[PDB]
Amino acid sequence: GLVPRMASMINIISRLQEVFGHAYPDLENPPLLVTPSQFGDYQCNSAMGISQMITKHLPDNECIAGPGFINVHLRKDFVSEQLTSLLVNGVQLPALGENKKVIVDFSSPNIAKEMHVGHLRSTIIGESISRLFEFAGYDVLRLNHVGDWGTQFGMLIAHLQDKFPDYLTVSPPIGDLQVFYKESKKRFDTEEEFKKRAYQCVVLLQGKNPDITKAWKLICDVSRQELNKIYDALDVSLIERGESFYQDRMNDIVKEFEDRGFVQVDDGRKIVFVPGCSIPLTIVKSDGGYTYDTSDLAAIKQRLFEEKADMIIYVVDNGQSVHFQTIFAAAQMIGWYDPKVTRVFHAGFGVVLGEDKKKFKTRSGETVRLMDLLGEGLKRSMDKLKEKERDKVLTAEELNAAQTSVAYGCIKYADLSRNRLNDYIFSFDKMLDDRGNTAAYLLYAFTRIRSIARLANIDEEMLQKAARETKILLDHEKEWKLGRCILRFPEILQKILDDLFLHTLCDYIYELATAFTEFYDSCYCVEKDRKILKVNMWRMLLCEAVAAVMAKGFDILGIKPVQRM
Repeated sequence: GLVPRMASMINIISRLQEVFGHAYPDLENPPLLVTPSQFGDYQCNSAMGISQMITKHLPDNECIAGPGFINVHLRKDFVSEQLTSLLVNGVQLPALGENKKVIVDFSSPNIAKEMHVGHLRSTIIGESISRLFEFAGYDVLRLNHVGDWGTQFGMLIAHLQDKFPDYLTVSPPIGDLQVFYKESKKRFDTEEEFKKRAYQCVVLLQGKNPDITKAWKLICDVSRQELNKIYDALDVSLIERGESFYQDRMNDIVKEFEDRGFVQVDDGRKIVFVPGCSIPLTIVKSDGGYTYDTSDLAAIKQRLFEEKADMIIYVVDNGQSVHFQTIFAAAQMIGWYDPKVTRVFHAGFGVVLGEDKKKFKTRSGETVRLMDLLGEGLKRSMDKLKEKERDKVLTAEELNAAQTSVAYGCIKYADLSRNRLNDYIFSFDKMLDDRGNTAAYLLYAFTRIRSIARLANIDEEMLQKAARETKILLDHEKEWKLGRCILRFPEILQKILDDLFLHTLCDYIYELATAFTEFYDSCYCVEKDRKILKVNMWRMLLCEAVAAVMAKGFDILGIKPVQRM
């Protein structure tokens, strides 16, 4: 019968913002600046604000210099209890006022076209943002807006009809879709009569023609197949919803702009100018055919009205910033959404680079095939393990557990740890390094923090009992630093909800890992006879709660921490 008012953490900054919130009277909205103090534990800075436009109104709560800094020290009664509440109840954020729906649109690869590294950024940023929003209690619809209705399907469907003539009955052992697309593209660039066929195959395909459609499905089935491998590997779940899903919807989209008089004719192109935007939406071109603008219009309508989303997040490359801004402007123009009522956001991200700070390419400058890139990430992860753990760690503990946890772990972390807007240097070396701010490090770091109570005959059940019984003592400085850090988690995950900048959680997890090594350096794991005299339970419990939070952090970034390495 649980109630909103909690067995879940407390965003301390949110609290202090309430405390000073009531603090002087009669104004319009004043600053409520509460920040961590790297001094005290937090500082307040409204002393610089409201001048112009002596905290005597300071109320009482159970949690409670220079130019205008109100250095704030947290009550140690309050902080210790919490760390316990985190252990008694596990790591959990306050849930919401509601179960608002959040749609994250990401990855969105084009079928028969090669999955490229920019898609990879997207999958990575997209998976993590969803998990943040999920862990924050939102209803998260992960949609994969797959490219599956382009003109390129024409040459493909025509080619399939040829090569596997009995495709409707049995067939087809298409095998590799890229080899196929490649063969089709050439017959298309050579055979003039085939080229004519291809275009008719799209006309027939848009025309909801029976036999042709099935031939399309089959081709989409070979790539749906090929992608699942990439999505398996990267641990990403996606409700598929490609550009075909809006075929019938796109028709009522052009009518709708027409009837409210937003469409204009030029070269037979139906186009929509949206005041303020530098470019126009082209919704139907001269040759009666639809464009991205048309499907993007239909989709955002489908997400806002049918899906009834409370927030839409487009994780798309920074190059399409003007494109989606204009789609977003159109949508307000026609009254599909009030932007004060519904968040429609473009989580944009920079382009991937090589180490030469030039665009990220290959051997000759070709397309980097993700499936190879992952494969390399795994090998190097393997080759890195052969010194010398291959035998120290066992069958499955290694076969994947450390290998995949590190490969896939680093790829995601090397991206996410940087501000997504900036361009991104892809460095196997730099990311796999065992030192400093990497996953190789933090995954290993996590092992140690759990190599403590394991190497002390302290089972989980005791710790479980110990949590609700032991009072977690917090008097040394270094345990105080570590403790105030641990409880910063909610104020971190809260900010990312507002601005989607995951590089801050990464900072925190590094800031927490390091804040831990300051604690084991030193507060004594167990006291020994110069045999064992005493079991520091609170210092054992301190290693948990660090590892708890570090573990939830890992999970949001979409990193799978392993137990041994």
